[PDB]
Amino acid sequence: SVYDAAAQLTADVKKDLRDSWKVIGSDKKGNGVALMTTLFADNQETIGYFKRLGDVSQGMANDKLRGHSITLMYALQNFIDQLDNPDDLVCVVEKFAVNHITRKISAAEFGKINGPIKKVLASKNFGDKYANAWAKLVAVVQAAL
Amino acid sequence: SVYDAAAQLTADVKKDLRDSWKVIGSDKKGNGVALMTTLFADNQETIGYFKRLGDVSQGMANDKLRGHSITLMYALQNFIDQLDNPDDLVCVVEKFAVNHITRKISAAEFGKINGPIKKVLASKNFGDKYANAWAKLVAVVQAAL
Ligand code: HEM
Ligand code: HEM
Ligand SMILES: ClCc1ccccc1
Ligand SMILES: ClCc1ccccc1
Repeated sequence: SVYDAAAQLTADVKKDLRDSWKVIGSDKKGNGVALMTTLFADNQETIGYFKRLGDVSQGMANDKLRGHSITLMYALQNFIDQLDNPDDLVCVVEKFAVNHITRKISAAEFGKINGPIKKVLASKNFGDKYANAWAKLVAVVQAAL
Repeated sequence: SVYDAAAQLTADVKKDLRDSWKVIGSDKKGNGVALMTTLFADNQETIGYFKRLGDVSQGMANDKLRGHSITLMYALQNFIDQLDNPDDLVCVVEKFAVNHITRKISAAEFGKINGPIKKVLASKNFGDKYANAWAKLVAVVQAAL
């Protein structure tokens, strides 16, 4: 279950998540747009899903993409803040899962975000250990998809 | 005009928003659910829109309502963090406006949240001064609906 995937996030994993988020989450606009542009660059097949955002190749200049990207970072802020209470983490994860289920995003497709996360983490010198930690948090969402 | 509405957030208004948010934003789960339960209690005609959440009279005990309420508080956190840059504030406000336009929520009905906000603020010893400041931020969203 989602609870099982969440309840498994250990003290060490939570530490790495919080330490990396302190840095990446400090610039939500910059890193949020970077995450999305990287997703579109490495997984061009996902571009069609974001038709509401217009021309995503516009990057930062695209107000709709910017608004979406900043908001996405607060979804992650939400997750990070709920780490010590699995019950709260689960209910917020399920809420966001619905937002993606309605768009027909499968657990496998959601996992495509791991590549971009790893790259942005590397841009701030956070290695594989950190990418693995984030993959575990992403896996909690996947349990709900 | 969302841009003219954003221009109404003067130095004094921004300060009041930040000062009150420091207190109420410190307990997103508690105050978020309080805001929702108050909305449903004083404006029963809006409950129909929240069909997905199930039995909202259960309050904190309802997992979907709790997840929704916590997330709503991060939408407000987002707005507060964008106060320095009107261009970014506008793009995130328009993003959330779409979430409500799709639910058939008009500017007039969105405005029904002002009552609950004033009541919750009052219970924390924040008077009309603060309620009016928040009404100005809510007005920015209304301009986009
Ligand atoms: C860290 C992972 C991710 C997070 C935290 C996240 C967060 C969000 C948020 C907060 C929204 C707005 C929901 C709404 O207002 O309805 C959104 C929308 C969306 N997401 Fe994600 N997302 C993630 C990964 C993905 C991935 C990998 C895909 C696709 C392969 C995806 C596809 C979508 C689509 C299509 C939308 C709708 C965009 C629109 O039309 O506004 N998401 N996401
Ligand atoms: C401070 C004011 C408000 C804020 C910041 C706010 C924020 C939000 C957020 C973040 C969501 C989730 C969006 C999504 O995932 O699609 C949401 C959903 C929703 N909001 Fe609001 N909202 C506010 C006031 C209102 C009011 C006054 C109404 C109705 C009179 C309203 C009706 C809805 C409805 C029907 C949903 C969909 C719930 C669901 O089915 O999951 N909102 N709101
Ligand atoms: Cl700190 C992990 C991360 C989150 C969002 C974007 C890029 C990296
Ligand atoms: Cl600080 C303005 C506020 C936000 C949420 C609930 C009550 C008041």
